[PDB]
Amino acid sequence: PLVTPHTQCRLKLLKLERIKDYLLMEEEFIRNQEQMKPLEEKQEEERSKVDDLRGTPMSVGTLEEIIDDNHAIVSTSVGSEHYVSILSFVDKDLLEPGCSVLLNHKVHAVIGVLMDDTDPLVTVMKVEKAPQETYADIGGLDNQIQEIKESVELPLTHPEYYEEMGIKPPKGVILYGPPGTGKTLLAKAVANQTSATFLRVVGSELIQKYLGDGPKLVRELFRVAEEHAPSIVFIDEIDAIGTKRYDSNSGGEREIQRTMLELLNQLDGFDSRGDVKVIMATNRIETLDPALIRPGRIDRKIEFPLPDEKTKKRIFQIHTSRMTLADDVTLDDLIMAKDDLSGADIKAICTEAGLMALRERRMKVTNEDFKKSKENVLYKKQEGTPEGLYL
Amino acid sequence: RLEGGSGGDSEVQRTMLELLNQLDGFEATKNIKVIMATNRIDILDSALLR
Amino acid sequence: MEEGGRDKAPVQPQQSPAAAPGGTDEKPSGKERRDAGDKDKEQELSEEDKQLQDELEMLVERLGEKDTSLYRPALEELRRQIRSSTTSMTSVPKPLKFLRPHYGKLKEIYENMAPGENKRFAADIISVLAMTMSGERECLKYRLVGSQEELASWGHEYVRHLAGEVAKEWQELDDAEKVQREPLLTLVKEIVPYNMAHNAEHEACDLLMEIEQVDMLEKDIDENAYAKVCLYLTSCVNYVPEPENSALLRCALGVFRKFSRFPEALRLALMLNDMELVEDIFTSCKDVVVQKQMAFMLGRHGVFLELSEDVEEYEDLTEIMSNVQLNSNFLALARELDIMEPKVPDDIYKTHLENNRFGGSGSQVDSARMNLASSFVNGFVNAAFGQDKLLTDDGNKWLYKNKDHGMLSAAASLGMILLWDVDGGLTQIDKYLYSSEDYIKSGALLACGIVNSGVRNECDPALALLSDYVLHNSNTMRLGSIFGLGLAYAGSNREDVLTLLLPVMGDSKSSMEVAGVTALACGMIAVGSCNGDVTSTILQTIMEKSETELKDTYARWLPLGLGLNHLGKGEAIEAILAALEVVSEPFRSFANTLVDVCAYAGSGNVLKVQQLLHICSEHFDSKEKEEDKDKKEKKDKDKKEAPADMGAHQGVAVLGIALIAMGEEIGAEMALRTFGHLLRYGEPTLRRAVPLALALISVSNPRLNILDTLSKFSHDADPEVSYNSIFAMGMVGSGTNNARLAAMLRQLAQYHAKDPNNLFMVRLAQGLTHLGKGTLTLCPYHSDRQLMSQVAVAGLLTVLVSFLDVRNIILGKSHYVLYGLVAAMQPRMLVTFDEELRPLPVSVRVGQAVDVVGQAGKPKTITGFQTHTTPVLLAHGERAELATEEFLP
Amino acid sequence: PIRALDEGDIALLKTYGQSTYSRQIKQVEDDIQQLLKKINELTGIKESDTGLAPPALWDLAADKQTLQSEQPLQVARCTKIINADSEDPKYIINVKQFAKFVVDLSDQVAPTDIEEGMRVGVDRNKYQIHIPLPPKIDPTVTMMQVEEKPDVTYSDVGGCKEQIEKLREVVETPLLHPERFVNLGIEPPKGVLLFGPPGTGKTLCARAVANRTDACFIRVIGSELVQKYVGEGARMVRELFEMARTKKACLIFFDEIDAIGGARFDDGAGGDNEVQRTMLELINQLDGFDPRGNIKVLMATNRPDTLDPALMRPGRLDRKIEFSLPDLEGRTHIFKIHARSMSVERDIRFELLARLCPNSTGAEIRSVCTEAGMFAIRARRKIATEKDFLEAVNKVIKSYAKFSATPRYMTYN
Amino acid sequence: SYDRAITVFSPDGHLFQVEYAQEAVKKGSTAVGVRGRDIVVLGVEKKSVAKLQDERTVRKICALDDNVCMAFAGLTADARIVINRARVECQSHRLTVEDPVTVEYITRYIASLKQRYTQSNGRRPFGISALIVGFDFDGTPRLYQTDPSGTYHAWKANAIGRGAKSVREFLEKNYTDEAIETDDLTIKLVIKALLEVVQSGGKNIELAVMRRDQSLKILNPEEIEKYVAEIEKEKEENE
Ligand SMILES: Nc1ncnc2c1ncn2[C@@H]1O[C@H](COP(=O)(O)OP(=O)(O)OP(=O)(O)O)[C@@H](O)[C@H]1O
Ligand SMILES: Nc1ncnc2c1ncn2[C@@H]1O[C@H](COP(=O)(O)OP(=O)(O)OP(=O)(O)O)[C@@H](O)[C@H]1O
Ligand SMILES: [Mg+2]
Ligand SMILES: [Mg+2]
Repeated sequence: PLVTPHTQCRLKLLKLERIKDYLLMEEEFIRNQEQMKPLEEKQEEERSKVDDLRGTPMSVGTLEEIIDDNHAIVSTSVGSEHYVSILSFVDKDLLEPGCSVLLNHKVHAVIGVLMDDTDPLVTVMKVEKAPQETYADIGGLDNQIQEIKESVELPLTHPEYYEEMGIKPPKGVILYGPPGTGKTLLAKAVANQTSATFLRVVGSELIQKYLGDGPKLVRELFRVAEEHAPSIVFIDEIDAIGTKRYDSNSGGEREIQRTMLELLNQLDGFDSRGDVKVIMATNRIETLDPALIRPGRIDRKIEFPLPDEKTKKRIFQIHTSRMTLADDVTLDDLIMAKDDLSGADIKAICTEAGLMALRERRMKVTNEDFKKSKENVLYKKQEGTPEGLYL
Repeated sequence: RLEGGSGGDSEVQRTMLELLNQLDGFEATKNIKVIMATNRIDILDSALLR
Repeated sequence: MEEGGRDKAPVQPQQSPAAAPGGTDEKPSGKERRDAGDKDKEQELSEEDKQLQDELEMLVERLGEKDTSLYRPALEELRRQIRSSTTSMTSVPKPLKFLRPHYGKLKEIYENMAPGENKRFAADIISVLAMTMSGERECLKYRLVGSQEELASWGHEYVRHLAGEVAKEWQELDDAEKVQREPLLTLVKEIVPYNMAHNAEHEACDLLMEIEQVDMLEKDIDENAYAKVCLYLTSCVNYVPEPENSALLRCALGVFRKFSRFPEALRLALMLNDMELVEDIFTSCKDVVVQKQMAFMLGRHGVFLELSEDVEEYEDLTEIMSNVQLNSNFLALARELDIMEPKVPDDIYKTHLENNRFGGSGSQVDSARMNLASSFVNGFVNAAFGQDKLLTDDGNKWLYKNKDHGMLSAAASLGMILLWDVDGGLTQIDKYLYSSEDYIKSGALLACGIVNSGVRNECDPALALLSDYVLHNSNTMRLGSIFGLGLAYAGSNREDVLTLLLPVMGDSKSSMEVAGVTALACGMIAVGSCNGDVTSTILQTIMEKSETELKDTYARWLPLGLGLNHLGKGEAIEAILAALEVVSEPFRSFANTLVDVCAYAGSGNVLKVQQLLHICSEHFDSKEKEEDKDKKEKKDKDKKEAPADMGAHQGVAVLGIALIAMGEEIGAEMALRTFGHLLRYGEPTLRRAVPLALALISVSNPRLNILDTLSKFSHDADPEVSYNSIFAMGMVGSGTNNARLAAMLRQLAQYHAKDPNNLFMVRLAQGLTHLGKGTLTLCPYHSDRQLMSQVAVAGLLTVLVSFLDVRNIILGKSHYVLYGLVAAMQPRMLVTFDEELRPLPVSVRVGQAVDVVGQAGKPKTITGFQTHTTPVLLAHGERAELATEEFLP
Repeated sequence: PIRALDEGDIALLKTYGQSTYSRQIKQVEDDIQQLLKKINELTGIKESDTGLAPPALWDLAADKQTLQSEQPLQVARCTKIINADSEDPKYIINVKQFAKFVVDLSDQVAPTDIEEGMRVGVDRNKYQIHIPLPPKIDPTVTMMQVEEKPDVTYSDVGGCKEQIEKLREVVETPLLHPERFVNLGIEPPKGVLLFGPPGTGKTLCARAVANRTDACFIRVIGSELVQKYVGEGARMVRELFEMARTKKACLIFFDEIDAIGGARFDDGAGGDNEVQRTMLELINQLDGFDPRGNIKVLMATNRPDTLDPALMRPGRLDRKIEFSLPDLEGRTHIFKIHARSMSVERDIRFELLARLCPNSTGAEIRSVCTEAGMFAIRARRKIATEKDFLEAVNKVIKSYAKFSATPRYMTYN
Repeated sequence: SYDRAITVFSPDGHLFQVEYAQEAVKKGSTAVGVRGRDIVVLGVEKKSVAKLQDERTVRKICALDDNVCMAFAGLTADARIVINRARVECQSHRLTVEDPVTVEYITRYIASLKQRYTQSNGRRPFGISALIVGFDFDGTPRLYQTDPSGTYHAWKANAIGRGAKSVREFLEKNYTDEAIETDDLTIKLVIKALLEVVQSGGKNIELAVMRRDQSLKILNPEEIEKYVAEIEKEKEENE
């Protein structure tokens, strides 16, 4: 992530060709690795007959009980239960009733044991790519940047400060405020610069219709996070997961309400938690369940207000990084004159003014682009609130 | 987004939050464009109008 | 689509150049005046860079391309003025008249005759007219001429001054970030004759500006971070005179032309050392120019400042040599007893207290080889004045109890207790010296070289350890006497005691470990001349190693001093010297990869890195040259630790996947010493990737291979929270990972991270990036650990006192003459700023705020405020001078 | 009158401004991302190795014995027996998934141990009984028998000197002195509900009695009772209330019984039907015919209003212990619990801190104790001062509890 | 939850409908005021003329009696009732007791009239806050303030309206214990205080002073422009 000239300079032509040099050599070295292998023994006769000892259509079974005389009991998908033996090379030390095993068809015998057993709905929510830029991307939020770093990055990088006072770091963080402020950016910048793994949850993702399929996916969600790295979990748009826990008349409302009541249990209920951090985000905060807002579950409440006349300069500066800017413009024209508008408004102004230059056959962008752009973006919010009663 | 209680609707919002997020979530999409067309400008929600 | 009605320019400049063949002949006025009316108007519709779409420039050539093909050549009677009207008007649209094979024909309109002073109609326009087109000429057209035929025709002759005025024009129009476009122009034009381009561009820059020097100045050294061998040879000496001739910032000479010492010429920086002795005004920049000249990148400068001004202007030499060294001892004496440290912490051993209740009871460990590691509760914590009377009683009993190699080891630990000392360091040894034993005196008098290491004053050039050496008829008196004095005089390149200790090589007394460390002792001294050392080593090498096919005591020690005597030059003559000198059998051609890449400390020479892979890649090699592919991988570890992190991410990407993943003896035995050589800072990417292959011990091999990778997993200094890994692996490492072999090792790894509180700079990077070797003192240890049987007998000479080039730590002191000032310094996560808006904010981590001797840390360019001007060298370097000035109200 | 695009004017744009390095820098970035892919499929080192033992021990088995245990070994199934008839086998056997057969015994059996309701190994071809089995134990109650001590002493539940006193009477005292109840002529209650505001200490009292129990203790995961299949959740209730009768005096802790049924209604003809069957099965094995004897039930909820009056009846839930907020003497004891194990100044007072938390819980008090040390890491300290706690009270409470009453305060002094 | 009544209490003892009346004060234009040695001064901001109206009917500064002033915030309707009522009491006091009316007596009337106006249901309280400045009580300069709860209170320098928290924090670091004599210096303190306006247009400041012996002296936008010039003269010392 070092393309730091950020412009059409020969350094970025030199830097990226260095990256081309190392990856081509990494290709050619592993190309030589699968090339110059004159070693063939292929099992030394042991695993080769074993791979022929097991059946070729390997099937999947489920343990019920363990009769340890090398003759145990299993269960199939339909529930057909078979007094099968243990055809060998399996240590009887990691097989428990519930752990799924590997079976045959002709004799149904236990050949291996199936590992990791993840239902392929939680593996979709496992992020592999760092999407965007680092903390230097966003346009100045440094009082609240230092807050989230105290609970996520700093306890993982340097947990020597906390043992000197015996204080565990905070676990839950709420991001709340008006829309268009930077909630989704602050999660993506953390997921960029991190060392542990990352999990994203899009709102109504853990909602199904089979009346028990809802809460069952939540158990496997925290199970995967606990079994893997000391990592964090980002669950966004939790306004569709909690509203004050009232009792009413609809029957599909309860399997909604029950799944959202056992997330409470997995979070800060019985004995332990592990090193799992949870980051949650909404637009509205007052319509939430007060059982989730209490400390023990969430220890940080972070406001994201609409910007000022000072850090707004940093918003216009970053979104006008790589565009040809004519020297006629003043950034403080649109900032000081109008004092209401979000950070997502400013990105729309910079894109619209660039479209106005091609609209009148230009490359550079003058003040007259921003005069028409600041109009056209802002005409989507209504006229006003009350007449001159107050003075 | 109305209130809770036995009023408004949750499930209308449950679908709406996914529309609110598959184009603006953790993963930004490319080469997919949406067109929305309706009257009654002031009564659709101020989270997809941003 | 509102076309039509206002298409004036797609009609009348569609007709009048179409009527130009209708009015060239039989119309002498319409040939000229309509051309001039075409020329100025097409010139006028391009000068505003606020209409890129030109109503002529992509409207006329739809017929005008076939017109110009019949107007410029086919006229054949071109006048003196009509060529200045045709070529001035028709060389403008030719980048967009023509497609991507324009690159051979930017000349069939232009170079018929370049009309006059082409910037006359291209001055105020930035690059739309011809300046992009000028770069298109210097890209392809000049390079095919200047590939072998630089001295050539009009494509070089006028093109020189044509590129001269264009390079002036980049810093003329707007003076924007197109300043850096001039090195984009100067280096593409005549890549190898860059200096022939730069010599005109040096003098042009000298008269260009004195404020718009510095960002182009750092643009050069960013391009000089990696290049070809000849480009790094060329643009670094072009870099030298710009703070010498244009400006006189000039305190960036000494270390930032140590950049240019080894590549261009050793005497050239000595002529720049002469240029240091020219600009002697007045003291403050002069002081900190010569602060680095002793113990920051090299020593050996104490012979050139005893000339005719020996009062205070040349009496800084001994002050540089040992007094500011002793003022640095006054850091560890005064300031570092103040911050943290009483005389004996002695309690990282006591931090193993909670283990005795973890699982019932304790007091089960009684291994005698743990008592080797018991010396490092006293040994490592007592560096920088951890002086101990009767706190060495754990040493004093175990010295007089057993363990002859530990009698040498506990005696060698006394030199680490009194380090950087000349005042009373020998007096501490003398009471613990007279025991009349082989092992006691050979460890203590080797430690005497450690005490006066970095001093290089008159302590014992041949006084003590030469008299220790001539006592030999026997064991380590023969060995341990030559090692300490070459360790003490490693910073020097003195010839005399090298010739005193050359008959150690010429004795042919066949003690093998003595001759091996003899190559290591002479290797630490010199890096340049004295080819007779290369002669002396290979004589006994051909005598001894030819009549054997055996252990690496031959191989790990004897070619290594050859590589240390020829370290750090990418000339590739040293490979022609060494490899054609030891043309021999392949177990002696193990030494082929040593002196090849020891001259290749750090640069971008990726063509070497592929021959560092492709020759001996895998082959599966049934137990014949497996040492050579480890040592070929050993030389992959350097040439990676100083392109400044550009290849470090690529190094951890390749060596994590390729070897430890799809390897064999190369990966699962040896390929973790990269991480024990790449960085010593620590970060949880590689610090957690090593216990992926360590918590999985993979015990089927001789597991001390993987437990060697345990050992220098803790080869990261600057103490951390890594105690969680080592103590928990020490808990599984007591019973399992048996304590007979590595109970010394895990606590060697445990006790080395908290060596002192401070003094962790062992990482070969000073100022910003320069080496300061350094390398000659560390690299013997990672060459030593190949692999086993030196955990017991022979490597105990090495494993304690191998690397001893720690230079101090911290950039907190002020030294304004009385040394009373503290500062207001402001420490931050390091710079990222390369080219952005002026001025550029240097760093990003504003939270930490100290005044005085606080820490260095991994990426810290610590700045200061309160208008003290910090004027000294404006880089940093831990002995700032800090004058005072406030003329801004 | 605004139109500015025509295919010739497209060729104006991508030649003006850095024609040298535009594609020259771009395709280098393009093919390296192609090369990010082409390394990955060239590696292909996924390696999901599992099932295999260390390959130094099974060598004796997979020489001939594995081939000897293919054809002579049997793939026999297990079943259940209804009954038998005299002078003959006449064995009537079901599967509950397959059909019901009437089969013969084999030669390798003793005809005595073919008792009714017994799991037996059954042939695949002629379906003869070969091997009788031990009875089935329920697999998921074994998963939720805790077998583990969470470490919370009663000295950490400060502010609740009387709520523990009520809870000590029901759980601990009949299990250690079952005399004074009989020797006076009373019976202890058998069901205790816990209700009140969240974060008040519901889980702590349940976590602390799991420490000092000396008895069978069963945590019950609440949403395991809700299943996908019809009637499956009601069968899970039964197996729980059978094995409790086997051993003596086992403790069962439910938690958040709001989820497993709160109200019984039917107006839209449907809804939470399967939840009601599991919930009513819980009732009839709580009271009814066959009283349970020595089974103590603990429940805890945050929303006690929305529960069924069938559970509100005493005889099922007998003691209503509620948790309130500690007045002042409770909170001053709570600060001394959560701040004794941290580096503080040894001269500060805590009663001034307990003033400024008027309506607060035990969770909110601990959040102040953790936050005050976080201010010490904002500065560079290793001990907490008085103003560290005073800023922490404004950070936790006053940043969310009041914003109009603090600046415009002048109605009260 | 429970507010919707001025007679009910919260479970933690509050009157939210009284507290909501102070929220209506924060929609008003800011007005500051200090006392000095002899000359008291108060200024208002945010004139914002709208090109088509007469500006002598939008006045925010009035006089109750000959030696007492008034500046307010909130909404314009409720201020007109309080002003017109207070003119009667400061005139009927003079009839019953032949003294002039002190500045302390008229503030207790405004607070007590707003007091009983809060107690009874079906009586919406006044959503205004006022500044009473008068150097009337025997040559002594004083200034008080009010509150919609009905609590009269005395400051030495005051700020109200939309943005009072910045100005009140500004004056604490600016009001010197050195008494601002040479009263144009004290007037320049207010113009420096009103320089932190919501937009600071310069020509939107209506300062009104009183030299404690004459009547009210409304400043013109030529004398006030001279004081804005000398504020930029002292600002030239930053370079
Ligand atoms: N402080 C900021 N600096 C720079 N860019 C910003 C900032 N705030 C918002 N943006 C812009 O806003 C976009 C991100 O939207 P944001 O993170 O505000 O969504 P959100 O808060 O999740 O909105 P919603 O709550 O409606 O889902 C980015 O494209 C970014 O360019
Ligand atoms: N009386 C108390 N004394 C000491 N600490 C307390 C007390 N009450 C609560 N705490 C602290 O508050 C934290 C959270 O309390 P807990 O979650 O047990 O409350 P709860 O009532 O069980 O919550 P819920 O009703 O949501 O289940 C506990 O970890 C405990 O440290
Ligand atoms: Mg969002
Ligand atoms: Mg609880």
